[PDB]
Amino acid sequence: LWIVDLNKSDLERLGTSWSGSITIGDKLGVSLNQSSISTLDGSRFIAAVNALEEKKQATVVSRPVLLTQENVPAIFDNNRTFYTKLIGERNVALEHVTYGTMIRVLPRFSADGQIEMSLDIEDGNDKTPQSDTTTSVDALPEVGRTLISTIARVPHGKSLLVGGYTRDANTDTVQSIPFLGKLPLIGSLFRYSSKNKSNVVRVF
Amino acid sequence: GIATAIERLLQIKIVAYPDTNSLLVKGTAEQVHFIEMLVKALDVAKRHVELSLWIVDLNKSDLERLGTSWSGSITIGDKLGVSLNQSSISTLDGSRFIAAVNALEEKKQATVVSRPVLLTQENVPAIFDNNRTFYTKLIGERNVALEHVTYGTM
Amino acid sequence: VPHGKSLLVGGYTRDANTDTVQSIPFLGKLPLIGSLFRYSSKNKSNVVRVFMIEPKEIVDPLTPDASESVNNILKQSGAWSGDDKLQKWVRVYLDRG
Amino acid sequence: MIEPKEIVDPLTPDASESVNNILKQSGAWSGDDKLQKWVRVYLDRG
Amino acid sequence: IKIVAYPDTNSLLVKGTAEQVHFIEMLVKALDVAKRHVELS
Amino acid sequence: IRVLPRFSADGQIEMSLDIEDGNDKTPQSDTTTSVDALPEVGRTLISTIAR
Amino acid sequence: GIELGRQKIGVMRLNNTFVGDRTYNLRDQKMVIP
Repeated sequence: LWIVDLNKSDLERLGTSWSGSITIGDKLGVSLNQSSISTLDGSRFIAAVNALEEKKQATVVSRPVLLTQENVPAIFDNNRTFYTKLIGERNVALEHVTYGTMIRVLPRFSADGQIEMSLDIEDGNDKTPQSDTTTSVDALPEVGRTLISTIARVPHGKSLLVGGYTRDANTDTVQSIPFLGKLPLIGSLFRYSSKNKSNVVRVF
Repeated sequence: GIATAIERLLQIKIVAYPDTNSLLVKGTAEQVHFIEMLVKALDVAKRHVELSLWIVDLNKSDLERLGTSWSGSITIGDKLGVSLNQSSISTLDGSRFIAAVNALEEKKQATVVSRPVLLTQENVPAIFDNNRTFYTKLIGERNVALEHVTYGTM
Repeated sequence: VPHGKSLLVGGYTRDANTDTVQSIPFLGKLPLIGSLFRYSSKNKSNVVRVFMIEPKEIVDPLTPDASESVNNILKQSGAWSGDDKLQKWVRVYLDRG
Repeated sequence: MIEPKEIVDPLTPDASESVNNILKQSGAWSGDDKLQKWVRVYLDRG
Repeated sequence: IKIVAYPDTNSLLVKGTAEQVHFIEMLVKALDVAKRHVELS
Repeated sequence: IRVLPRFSADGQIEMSLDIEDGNDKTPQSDTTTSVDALPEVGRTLISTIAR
Repeated sequence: GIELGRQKIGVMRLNNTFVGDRTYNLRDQKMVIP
C-alpha cells in the first residue's frame, strides 16, 4: 500500500491595525474602532504591526507491506491506544481510543491471473489544538481518520489508484483607514494586507 | 453473497466453502447440473468505476464603517446630572462622555476547491470518509462514558 | 451521468447587502462639522457553493506504475534514502523482492 | 418561491474545465508544481 | 413463485414453471423504465 | 428541503414540499445569557403540495 | 399482456396524484394521511 501526502503553503502578512482609547481632560474620552472602553478608558491606543513571510513544504510516504495466501483474510494493524479513567461512583471503567494504520484484505486470483482484493483501509492520526492551552492536558486527543472501503482487480505486478483527496485554496484581505491609507508615503502605516495559499495532495 | 441468495431461492443442499472460493452442491445428478448452469450464468466479470466529486466554495465581501457615536454622562454641580442617549447612569454618573470613532474599509476574497476520488466496481457500494472526531467525558456518578462528535467529508 | 461527463448535483448561493445611517438631528447637518456626529456603514457579501459529479470507466492499470512515480517524488523532495549503506540490507527485499 | 425544470443535457462545459479556469484566475492553481504533478497527473489525465 | 433478489448483478432470481417465469418476466419489463431528471430551485 | 417531484399528463411538475428556514436569534451580547446555553432559534416551516 | 391462465397483473400509473402516505409534523407531533 502506497500512501503519499504532499503539502505546500505560502503566507504573507504585512501592515498595521489601529484600535484603543484615551481619556481627555476627565470630561470625555475617545474609542477607536470599537475598543473595549470599559477597561480601555484607562489605557491607550495600540498600533499592531505585522510583517511576516512564510514558505512551507512537506512530504510523507508510507508503505505497509503484508503477505498472505489465496482466499486468506490478512490483517495488518499499526496503531496507538490512548487510555482514560471513568471511575464514577457506581460504575467504574477504563476506556480507550485506538487509531493508526490498518489493512484488512482478502485476495483472490481470477481466470486471467488477475488479483481481486476486498480492501478496508484506515489512516488515522493525532490532531492537536494549541499546545499552550489546557486542552492539551484534558483527554481531548482529536483524532483524524481516513477510511476507504472498496473492491478492485489488479493485473499481476501492476498498480491502481484506489482513492484520494486533494485541496487547493487561496485567500486574501485588505484593510485600511478610509483616507489615511491613500497618503503617498504614509498610508503604508495604516493599510493592512494578507495572503494565504495552500495545496494538499493525498493518495492511496 | 451468492451462497445466501441461492440458498434462499431453493429453500438440494448447498454449502459455502470460503477456503477455495467455491460452493458445495449436494443432490441428484440432474439437480447438480441445474445449479451448475445457474452459477455459470451469475459468475460474471465486473468493470471499474471512478468517481470524482468537485466541491467549490467562493466568498466575497466588502465592509465599510465610518463615523462617530456619542453617549455617556456627567455630574454637574453635585445637584444634577445629564445622560446622553440612554447611558447607564448607575455608573455613568461618576464617569464622562464617550466619542466612539470608527474608520475601517475591508475587502475580502476566498476560494476553496476540494476533490474526493473513489474507485469501485459495478454494483459495489464504496465508502470514502475523511473525518475528525472530538471526544468528551461523561463521567457521572452512576453512569460513566465517553462520547464523541464526528464530522468531515463523506 | 454520461460517460466522461458531469452534472451539477446541488448547491447553495447567497447574496446580501445592508447599510445604516445614524446622526444627531441637527448637528449632523453642519457644513464641515456634522461628519463628527454622523455615522454610516455598509456590508456586502456573496457566497457560492456547488457539488458536481464526474464519473468514468477504468480499464487500464495505473501508468506509470506507482512505485516509479514514488521514487521520482522521494528523490526530488530529498527524502529518498535507498542508497543508505545500512538500510538497503532490508529495503532491497521490498524494492526488488 | 419555487422554480423547477427538466434536465436532459450534461453539464456544459464540463466541470473540470470550469474548475481549472477558477483555480488559475484565483491564483490557487498549482498543476505545474514540479513535485506534486507526479501524482496529480493520475487525477487530471488518468 | 419464489423470487430472490441478487444485488451483485442487479438482478432477480425467479423460480417456478416456465409459464410462471415468463409471466414475471413480462411484469418486470413493464416496470423497468427510464427516469427523467428534475432540478429544483 | 425535502422534495418528491412527479410529472403529470400535461408535463406539469407536482412536488411534495417540506421547507425549513432556521437561524440563530440572540439576546443582548453584553449579558450572561450570551454564554449560557440559550441560543434562541428562529424557524420558518412550510409544508404543502404544488403543481 | 401480463396474463397467466385465469389471472393477471395490471399496472396502473396515477397521473393526477401520488401513491403513498403523506406525513408532516406539527411541532411536537406527527400526522399521517393515508
